[PDB]
Amino acid sequence: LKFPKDFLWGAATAAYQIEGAANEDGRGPSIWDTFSHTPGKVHNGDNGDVACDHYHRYKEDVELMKELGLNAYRFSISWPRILPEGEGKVNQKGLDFYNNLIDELLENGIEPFVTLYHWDLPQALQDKGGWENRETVDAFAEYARVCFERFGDRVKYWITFNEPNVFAVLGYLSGVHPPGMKDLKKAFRAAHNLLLAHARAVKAYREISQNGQIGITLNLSPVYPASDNEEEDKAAAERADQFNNWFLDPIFKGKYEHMLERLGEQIAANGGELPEITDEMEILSASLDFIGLNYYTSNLTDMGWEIYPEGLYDLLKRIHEKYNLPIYITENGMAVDDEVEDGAVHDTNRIDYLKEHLEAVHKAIEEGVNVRGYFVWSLMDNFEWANGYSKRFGLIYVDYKTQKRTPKKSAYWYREVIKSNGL
Ligand code: HEM
Ligand SMILES: [Mg+2]
Repeated sequence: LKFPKDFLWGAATAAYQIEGAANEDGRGPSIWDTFSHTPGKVHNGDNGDVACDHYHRYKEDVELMKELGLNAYRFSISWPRILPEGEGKVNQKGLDFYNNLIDELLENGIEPFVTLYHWDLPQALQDKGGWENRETVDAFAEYARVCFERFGDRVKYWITFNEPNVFAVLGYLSGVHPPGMKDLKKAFRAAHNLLLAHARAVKAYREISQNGQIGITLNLSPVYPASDNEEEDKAAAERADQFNNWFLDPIFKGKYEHMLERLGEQIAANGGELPEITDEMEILSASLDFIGLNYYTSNLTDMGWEIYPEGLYDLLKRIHEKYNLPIYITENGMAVDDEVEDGAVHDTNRIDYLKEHLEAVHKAIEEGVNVRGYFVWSLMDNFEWANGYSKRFGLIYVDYKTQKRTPKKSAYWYREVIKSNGL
């Protein structure tokens, strides 16, 4: 099973999950700094102040990427590390770090695959409403333009938002993620501003006219756990179904030109309050060079062992057949209760997970689906949001007391997969 000629072999991370240095070098706080320092919001009281200390250890981490032989590396830029208040003064040391990361990746032949927004909205913007406030759209447009001007000369692949469908549900409907709302009308309002923000970032990208591609990331198969009181999960599940069904409308499913109008009219229905739209609709008519898919499991509770690589194949066909755009598997991986035993981590079940999902990807590719890349989640164990560090997704084990990286068995297997360009 060989893969296309210039296929992207990579792994993915996100800024707040690995970087650390949360309160150093001019970085402003994100809502996840606020959230993880509030009692009872994150497992075991974990936070990402230190995380993997990737901010300080990136050269060692890139060296391990080179040992794995990664074509590309997907990461996110920390918005409050570039703009501590989300807008205005640019943090110089924050630019230096990402400029250094990008040069170090290119020096070793790893292509940056850069997410603008991976959920670390600057708290200052959240103080005045976050995505409920149209000014956050203004700030995301400026912040997107800033990364395009400082880094766009070396980054070829950009992602505006990572899973805006998941963030909307978790942060505005079930309230398990910041800003912790359980309100459907607020979620539609935030989704609307998120839509404008994406289009204005896409607009800003084409005005700078760099020869690269910009897209979005979606998790069309989201799975949410069962809390510990069923009444709220019922109310959160019912709010989520109303929100998801709205975006899965049979006649206007992927047509985001009409989605913005219907959304603003639906906002106008219950609340009104809708400001002018410059040209976003004609941007959202064709807003993507590629679509990134984040696949972990399928919706059809689990016992623990069930993997659904057949569902990733099914998703790949139907997305390809309906939207006819290049597809990147921007995230795929499995959490395992990993331990280090005599310098090794035998995560063979993770090897079986990735192996089965890759032959599903190869099946889609053989039937014409234009899959251009694959990224394991994650490159290393990291801060798994509200689960804290209790969930290890990495190809590389991180011992958080010593910050030592130990490549798991899955890392050596993946190196052989990349070297063969297939299975
Ligand atoms: C503000 C940003 C966005 C939000 C909040 C959002 C929201 C959603 C939601 C809730 C779903 C359904 C999730 C599920 O399947 O359970 C969805 C599906 C989808 N979204 Fe969006 N979306 C956004 C941007 C976009 C854009 C800009 C595009 C493409 C130009 C896009 C393409 C799709 C596609 C292809 C699907 C799958 C629809 C299908 O089943 O045919 N999304 N989105
Ligand atoms: Mg073994």
